[PDB]
Amino acid sequence: IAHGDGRRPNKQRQYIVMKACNKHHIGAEIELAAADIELLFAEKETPLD
Amino acid sequence: EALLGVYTNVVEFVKFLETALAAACVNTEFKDLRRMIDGKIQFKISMPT
Repeated sequence: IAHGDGRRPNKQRQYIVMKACNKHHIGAEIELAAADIELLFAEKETPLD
Repeated sequence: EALLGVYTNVVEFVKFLETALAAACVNTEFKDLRRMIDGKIQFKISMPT
């Protein structure tokens, strides 16, 4: 906005802004017993099995 | 010269229950004997006088 005092005039301006992503990683560890993975595949024998 | 015969055996299959030895035993098929710890037969002999 111009005005009538002795101040210098104002040229038009421009602003240029740069933004970027941030990478984030997540990890969880599960252990499964070897007998538990095995007997999911072993065959049915009896009602107690 | 030529062959005359090629002869083999057939194995005489004798199971436990066909023999008369099972008169001296009592046969029960038991699915999971791998799981048993102990057996137990419990007598209570009341003696008269």
